[PDB]
Amino acid sequence: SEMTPREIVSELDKHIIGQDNAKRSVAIALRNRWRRMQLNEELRHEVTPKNILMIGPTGVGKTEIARRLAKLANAPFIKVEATKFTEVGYVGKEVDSIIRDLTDAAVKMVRVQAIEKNRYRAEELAEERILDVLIPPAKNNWGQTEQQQEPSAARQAFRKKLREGQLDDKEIEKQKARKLKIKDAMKLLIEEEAAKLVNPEELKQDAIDAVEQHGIVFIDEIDKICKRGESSGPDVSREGVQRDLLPLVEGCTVSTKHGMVKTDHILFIASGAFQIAKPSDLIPELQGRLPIRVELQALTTSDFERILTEPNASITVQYKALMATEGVNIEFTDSGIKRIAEAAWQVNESTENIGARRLHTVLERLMEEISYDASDLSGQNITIDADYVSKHLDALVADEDLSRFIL
Amino acid sequence: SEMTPREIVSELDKHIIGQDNAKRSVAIALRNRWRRMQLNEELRHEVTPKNILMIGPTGVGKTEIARRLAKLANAPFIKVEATKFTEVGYVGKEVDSIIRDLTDAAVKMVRVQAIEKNRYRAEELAEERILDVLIPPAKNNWGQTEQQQEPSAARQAFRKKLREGQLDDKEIEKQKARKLKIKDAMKLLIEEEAAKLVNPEELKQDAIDAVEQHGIVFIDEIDKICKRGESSGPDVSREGVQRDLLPLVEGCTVSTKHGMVKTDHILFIASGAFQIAKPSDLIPELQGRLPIRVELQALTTSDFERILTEPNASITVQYKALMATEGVNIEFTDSGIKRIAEAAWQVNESTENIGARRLHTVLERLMEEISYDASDLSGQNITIDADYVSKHLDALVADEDLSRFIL
Ligand SMILES: Nc1ncnc2c1ncn2[C@@H]1O[C@H](COP(=O)(O)OP(=O)(O)NP(=O)(O)O)[C@@H](O)[C@H]1O
Repeated sequence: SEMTPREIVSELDKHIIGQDNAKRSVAIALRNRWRRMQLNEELRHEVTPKNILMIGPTGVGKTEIARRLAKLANAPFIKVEATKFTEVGYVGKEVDSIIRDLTDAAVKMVRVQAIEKNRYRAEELAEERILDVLIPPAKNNWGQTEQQQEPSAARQAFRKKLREGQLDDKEIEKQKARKLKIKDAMKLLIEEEAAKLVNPEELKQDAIDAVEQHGIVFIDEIDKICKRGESSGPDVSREGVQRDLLPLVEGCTVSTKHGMVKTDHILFIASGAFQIAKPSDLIPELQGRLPIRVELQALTTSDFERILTEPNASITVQYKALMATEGVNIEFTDSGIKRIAEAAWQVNESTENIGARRLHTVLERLMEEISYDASDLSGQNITIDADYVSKHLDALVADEDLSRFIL
Repeated sequence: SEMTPREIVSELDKHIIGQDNAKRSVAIALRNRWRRMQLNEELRHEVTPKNILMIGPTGVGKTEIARRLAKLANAPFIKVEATKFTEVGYVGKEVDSIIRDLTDAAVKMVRVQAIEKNRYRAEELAEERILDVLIPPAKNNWGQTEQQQEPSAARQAFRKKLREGQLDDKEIEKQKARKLKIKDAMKLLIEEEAAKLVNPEELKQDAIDAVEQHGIVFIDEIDKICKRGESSGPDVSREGVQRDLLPLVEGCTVSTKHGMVKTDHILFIASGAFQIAKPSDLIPELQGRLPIRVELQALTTSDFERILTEPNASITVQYKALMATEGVNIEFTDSGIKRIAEAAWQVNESTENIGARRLHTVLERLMEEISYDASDLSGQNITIDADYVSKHLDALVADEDLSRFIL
C-alpha cells in the first residue's frame, strides 16, 4: 500500500517547486513499481521498469526531485554523471561501478535501519546486563518448569535505579584505557548488544534485494554522451559510455562487493537539457530503454521569490541569522525579495539560465557591505527593501559583459 | 527430447512477429545441438555447433529471437557489443570476458533454479522449528511414527493458526537462540533451513555444464568491427577483436572464478545491419566460423499492430493488466491500435526508423494521463479508441522536434 500518483506528487510538492509534470512522471514511475509486483508470475517478472529521461536545464530541481522521490519512496539512490565515464582511467569497469557504487550506498542504507529496529535489545539488554548489580536475590533458578516468578528478583524493583540512577563504575556481580560504569555502560552496553543482532547476511541479502529490486539511478548530462557533427573524436568513446550503460539499463547482472545484482528491475532517470543534441541523437537501443520523456520548464521570478524564502532554511534566512550573530539585524522585506528574484532571473535570461544558483551570487553580492561592515554598525536594524536591492544590483544586471564575473 | 524445427518456431512466434527464416535458422541451430548427441562419439566432440550471423535493421527482432530461443531452450545467454573492445581498450583485449560473464549468469541460473526446485521443504522445514518452539514436543518419544501426527491436535491447530496469524515474539535454534518475532524468524529459518540443500560444489559444477553445453552468446554490432582502409589506423585494431573472438567461437577454454569452461559447443550469434560494411568485409576465419547467415527485414505497420496484440504479454496486454491493477479496465480499439502503430511508424518515417522500439514510447505517452489519473478512476471504464490516440499523438507526430525529443 504505497502512495497514489497524486499522493506521491503532494509529498514532492512539499520540498520543491514547479516541474509538476516531472514530479508527476517520476511519481507515476514509483506507482507502477507497485502495480508491477502485483500480477501473475508471467508478467510479474516480465514488465520492464519504465525509465524516465528528464529533459531540462541546470539540475534545477531534477536532481532534487529524483533525490527526494527515492528518499520518501525509501530506496537506494545514486547520482552519476554521464561524462564521468569518458576517457581513460576508469571506463568499462567504471560504467559497471554505477551499480556497485549504489549497491554499497545501499548496504549502508539497509544498515542504518537494520539497527533502528534492533534499537531495543540494545538499551534493554544494556541496562539488564548492568542491572545484575548491587544486591543479588538468591541462587536458585531453573529449578521449576512451571514456577518461576518470585525467586529471581534483583531488578524487580532496581530497574528504576538504573534508568536515571545508573551511575556506578562496577564490573560484575596488556591493553586498558576504558573504565566500565553503569552511567556509561547503559550507553556502552548498547554497542555490545547492538552488535549481536547484526547478521551480515540478513543485511547483505536484504540490501541486494532492496537494490536490484528498488534501484533508482540518476544519469546526469546523458545528453553529453550523444554526439556532435561529422568528425567525432572522443565521442566514438562517448557512445561507448552509452553502450556500456545498456547492460545495466537493458537489465543485466554485475559483480558487486556483496555478491551479484540484477540491473533489470532497476529504475534509471536520464537527465540534462538537450541543446547541442536531442534524445533522438541518443543511441536507439538506449533511446528505447528511456521511455517516459518529461520536459522540464525553466524557472520564473515567482519561483525564485519562493525558494528565496519558502524553504525550511531559505538562503535569506540563515543570512539574517548570520548577520544576527554579528549583533546586527537585517530585515528581508517582501518588497526586496521580489527584486532579489527580479534580479536572479534577469541575469539568467541575459547571461545564461541556471536558476537557484544565481541567487547565492546575487544575494551575497547585494549584501556585500552589510556582511563586511557588521560590527561597524552592530545593534541597529537595517531594511532590505526593493529600493535597497535595485540600488545596488541595478547597474550590474544591465552591464552584461561583467555580470558574467560577479554573478 | 527437444522440439522439432517448427516445434521451436511455433513456441517462438509466441513473442516474435514474422522473420521466421531467422527463427528457422535460430531454430535449426537449437536442433543441431541435440543431433550431435545422436552422432556417435566418433563425431561427437568432433562437430562444431555452427554459429549464426543475423543481418537486419534496427528493432526488428534479432535480440528477442535470441533470448526467446535462449529462454525457450533454458540456457545461460548473454548479449554483448563488440565496440566495448576497441579504441584504447585495455579491456578490449579481454574478449574472453564474454564466457567469464556467460558463466556468471550460468551461476545465477542453476542457483535460483535450485531455490524453487527445492522450496517445498524450504518453507515447511522452516516453520517446523517455529511451531516446535510454539508447542515444545515432549521429551523421549516412543517410536510409532503416527504419534507425531497426534500432537497435531493442538499442533496442526497451531500450524494452521500460523499460516496466517503470526507476529508472535519467540526464540528458536552458529545456530540461533535469539529472541525476535515469528514474522522475521519465519523468513530467517526459511533461509537458514533452506540453503541446507544446495551443494555449492555440485552446484557451481552444475552451472558450468550449462555454459559449457547449453550456453548462448550474442556478439552484437559485429558489423562495426570490420573495415575501410587507405591508412589502416584504427582498422588493425578493430579486426584484432575479431581474431581475439575467434578462439571462443573456434573452441577454447577460459579461466573463471568458477572454473574452466570450453566454448567448444556454444551458440554465438553475431549480428547487426551492414548498411556500410558487409559480412565478406569481416575477417575470413570468422566469416567461416559464421556458417549460418540469415537476413531480417523491416517490420511494417501491419507487423507493428500485430506486435501490440498477438504476442504473449504485448505492451497493451501488459498495460491492460497494468492499468487494471489500479482497478480500471481499458480497451484498445482495432482502429486505435492501428493508430498507435501508424503513429509509431509515422515518427520513424521522419526522424529515425528505430523500428519496434518506437511503439513502447508512442503508447506509453499515449497513456500519460490514464497511467496517472488511475486511482481515482478505480472501477471506471475507458476505451482507447481511434479518436483517443489521434487526440494525444496526432498533435506530436505532426511536428518533428518534439518527436525527436519525446518519442
Ligand atoms: N517480432 C518482433 N519484431 C521486432 N520487435 C519486436 C518483436 N516482438 C517484440 N518486439 C519488441 O521490439 C524490440 C525489438 O528490438 P530487438 O529485440 O533488439 O531487435 P533487434 O533487431 O535485435 N534490434 P537492433 O539491434 O536495434 O536492430 C524488442 O526489444 C521487443 O520489446
